[PDB]
Amino acid sequence: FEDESAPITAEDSWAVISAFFREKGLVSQQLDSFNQFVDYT
Repeated sequence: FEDESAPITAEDSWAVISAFFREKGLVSQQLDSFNQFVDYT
């Protein structure tokens, strides 16, 4: 039924928001900064 090219609605915004937190987390900035520091600086 899906066209695989139809424009997304406001409901798909939450689907887009998901898999972003699943990848980064709420404390992603601190962990990324510390890892980069330890690895390079």
